[PDB]
Amino acid sequence: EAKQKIGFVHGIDGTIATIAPAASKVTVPYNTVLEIAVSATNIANALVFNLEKDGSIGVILLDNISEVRSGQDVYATGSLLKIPVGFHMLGKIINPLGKEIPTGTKLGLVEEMAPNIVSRQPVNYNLLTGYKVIDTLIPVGRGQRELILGDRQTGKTSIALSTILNQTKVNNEILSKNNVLSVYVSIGQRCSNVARIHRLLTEYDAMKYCTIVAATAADPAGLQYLAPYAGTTLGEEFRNSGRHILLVYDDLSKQAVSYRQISLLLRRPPGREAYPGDVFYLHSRLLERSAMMSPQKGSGSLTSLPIVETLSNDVTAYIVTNVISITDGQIYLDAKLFTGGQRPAVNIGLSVSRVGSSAQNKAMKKVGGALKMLMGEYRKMAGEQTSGSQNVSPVMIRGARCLQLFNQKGPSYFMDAIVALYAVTNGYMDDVKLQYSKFYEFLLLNKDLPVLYGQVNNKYFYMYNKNLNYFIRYFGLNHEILEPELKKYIEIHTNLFLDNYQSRMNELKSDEDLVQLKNLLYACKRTV
Amino acid sequence: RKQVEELHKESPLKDYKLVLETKVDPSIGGGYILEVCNQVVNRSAAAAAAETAALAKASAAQVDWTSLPAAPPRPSPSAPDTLIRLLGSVVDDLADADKVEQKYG
Amino acid sequence: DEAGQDVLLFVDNVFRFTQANSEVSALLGRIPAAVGYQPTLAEDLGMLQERITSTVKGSITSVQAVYVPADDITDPAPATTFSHLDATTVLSRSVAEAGIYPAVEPLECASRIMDPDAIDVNHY
Amino acid sequence: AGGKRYDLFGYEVSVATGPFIEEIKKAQFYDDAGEVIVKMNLANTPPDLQTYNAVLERILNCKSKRSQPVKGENKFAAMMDILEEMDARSGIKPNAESWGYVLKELVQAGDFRLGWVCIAGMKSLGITPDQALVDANEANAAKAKAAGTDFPAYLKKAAPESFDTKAWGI
Amino acid sequence: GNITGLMQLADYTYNKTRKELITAELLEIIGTMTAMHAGKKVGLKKTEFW
Ligand SMILES: Nc1ncnc2c1ncn2[C@@H]1O[C@H](COP(=O)(O)OP(=O)(O)OP(=O)(O)O)[C@@H](O)[C@H]1O
Repeated sequence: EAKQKIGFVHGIDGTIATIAPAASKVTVPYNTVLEIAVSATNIANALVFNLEKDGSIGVILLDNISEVRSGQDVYATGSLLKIPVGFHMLGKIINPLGKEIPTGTKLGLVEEMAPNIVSRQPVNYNLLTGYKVIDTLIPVGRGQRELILGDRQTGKTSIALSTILNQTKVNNEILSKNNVLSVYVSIGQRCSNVARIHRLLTEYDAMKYCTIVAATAADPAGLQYLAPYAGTTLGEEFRNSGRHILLVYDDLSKQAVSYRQISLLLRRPPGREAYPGDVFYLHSRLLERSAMMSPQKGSGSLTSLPIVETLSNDVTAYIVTNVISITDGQIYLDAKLFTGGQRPAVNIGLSVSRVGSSAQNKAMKKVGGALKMLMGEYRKMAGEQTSGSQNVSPVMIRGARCLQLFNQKGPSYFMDAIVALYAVTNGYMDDVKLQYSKFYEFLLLNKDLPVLYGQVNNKYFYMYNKNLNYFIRYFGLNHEILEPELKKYIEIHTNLFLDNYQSRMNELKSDEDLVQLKNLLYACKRTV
Repeated sequence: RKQVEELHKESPLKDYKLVLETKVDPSIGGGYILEVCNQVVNRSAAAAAAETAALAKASAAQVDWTSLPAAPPRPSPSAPDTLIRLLGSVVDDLADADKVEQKYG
Repeated sequence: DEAGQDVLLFVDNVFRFTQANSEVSALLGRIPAAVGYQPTLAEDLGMLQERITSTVKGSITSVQAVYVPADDITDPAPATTFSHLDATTVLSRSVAEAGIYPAVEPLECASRIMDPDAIDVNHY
Repeated sequence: AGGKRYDLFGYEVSVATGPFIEEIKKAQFYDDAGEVIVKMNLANTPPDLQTYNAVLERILNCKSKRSQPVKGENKFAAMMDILEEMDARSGIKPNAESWGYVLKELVQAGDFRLGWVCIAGMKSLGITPDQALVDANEANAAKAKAAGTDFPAYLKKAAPESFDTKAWGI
Repeated sequence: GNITGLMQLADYTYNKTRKELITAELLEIIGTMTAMHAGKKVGLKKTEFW
């Protein structure tokens, strides 16, 4: 095996390198990989960013930058960047060059042209984040790239992280074709956040269906520029295998910052906010690879959940203003609500999902049609009413009861989200207080009062099997077989709670018992 | 030489006259380093021995014996009906206790 | 590492370290960023920050001060520093003008260890 | 004899689903079957009703999803996801021969309640279920009702009176 | 009716100052880029010296 050289390094500026070529006859293509011989033993990979008239190669460095010196030789591979690919990558995190990282065959390209319109399909299947908010008012379907906005520490990462843990109970059950996999992509986040994510997904046995790509802050800029690309390539092969796949980016704004650092160090022409021109193309090269493919192309799907960090609830920034114009909707989080116990801290007014109903199932459309026609009036009433005035009307009651159900640490099963929201929108949850709504929900879902207190005028419908959602998803609750059983189970559980528990609660007008209860409520908020 | 002229043949150019320029390398005690028509080939003990050194490193690194070897997969319990018949409700507690013991004990 | 002890690291302050390279970047030939910062900000900051992290051998309890010029949190220098931290204590001119100290705004700050599992539930 | 079928965009579509069905019936495990719908789709030969029925057949006859076992395995949900994939996603509707495999698996697993659900659904769409399976369903039902197995044990357990987080097992 | 007039006047001042700020950042960047290139301007200088 003989390698081919082109020249040596002229100079470097941190992550950047310029090349002096030898044997001027020889050429190099545009976006190829270059291998630098820091020593006879160690070798550093790099990419060619631009070329010049004099004969020189602007290069971005990806590994072992500190070892680089002037006068070193260069070699060319003759191909684009590519990474190892396949099903042998789900359980392990990697570097965007494929180098597996420790923790306590096939290749694939980073830059593939996204599928054209004929190679695609309108979205019709859902992607369950596990949260009731998302699956009701702003649903995410497969092939429906949807943004996640928000300032620091509002619940951006936790959303996608629950979106992925939610897809572990199911992917075990359903076939290995409709099992939505997942790929996290961390860009510039601290390395210990990566290991904490690793231990989290390894705790829930989710890493069997979920890999991570990590280009941490210590990693160079050009390696942050390529991470969502390589994660998209990993999802692209699964799209070509017919599978479904999820894809997360945490986050793109640091990907843009890295691209800025590289263009400005390469003497490229800057523009607004010091970014170059093609940053909107930098993202459109990536996100449009997310799609729902056609049955002619395996029916695969690649869902993208790009995270972007706002600053003081601004959205007129260049990156956010561009990514919003690209995505098929967005999710807008507010720290004013993340502090007010509304966790996730969504902002339903500014949050949008252009795929409104066609992604959702048969069981969800009838529910979301009510929830839109409930919150639409809740906001007008809560906005016009005072802060202290009492209003006895079913909208201001039921909606505020719904906002409590929206608060939840971690995901929640489908069956539990529908029975909990069907109880409210039909008015069964009008007598209970605003505070014990989640305890009511906890009793409804995991416990079973009518099975305990002898009320068993219910042939099949109970909240202990958990295989019943697969009938709900098919028939839907509006079908004549589940409607009456559902209503009887809810009315009975409501009367039992209002009689036995909700009376005992108000009686505990003590010192220690109030705290003993409030810990129970704020714990039920978490386990659910 | 037999690889020099042959690599000059493999090069895009072969009609050009060949010229040699030799040097003394303090790093190499075995093998040779050659460059023909911007096609380098390294046959050197520094890199050659380091190749097998990397393989002999990754081989030892690949297998770690400190961690417990993975246990054989457990099949579904498939408890018999007679067990449910003899103890209607205790059986569930027994199954939970066995699972907890398998986690802790 | 070698002694295995626990360590404190009080730094006053990171922003001067940032602007130290900013005063030079224009002279090196590096084109500056939006507000007039180097383009190498997040990389140099991470290559400094990532060294600060707990390990198997020991632990570094770092504490870092920052200068927010004009009390503008949108300044990219503090902004890039969010990700490299676990407890983003924020102070404000407003709370001090009311004669209160420590001039903390509890809403505009938050920690990472604020969980029920890491600490007491009552504290949460 | 074969009615023409067209793609979304009006393109012609193959229907010779035969050899893929014979390639499915040989599936020792019911996950290579789902992997064969891919090979059908990529050849522009999408799955027919009988095709998904053969998938449900091997889902019933096969023992496990893969060679090694898997936690969270369930034949019933894997069949119902096929039904949702058939009805709403694509458009093909099932038939009595499709629901028959579902009711048979509910009988084998013994989940009598879902059995009465699938019964009340088959009778809503206008389908004649086999009484031979209804009899085994009610047999398992009464068998469980007599032995107190009508429900689990942890639901009938005494409610904790106190509002303690550890009392409720949260 | 008065608050709305004050609001639109503030929305104009905000949205105008945001534009002047963006333009100013461009002027600063291009000034640094033009100064570097103008000072670093390289020429052949094929003239007699002896
Ligand atoms: N519903 C919830 N209930 C309780 N805590 C929550 C909830 N959702 C999120 N959190 C908490 O939010 C914290 C995570 O913050 P998050 O990941 O949103 O920050 P971030 O946006 O990633 O920050 P940065 O933008 O700097 O990366 C954790 O402490 C997590 O427990």
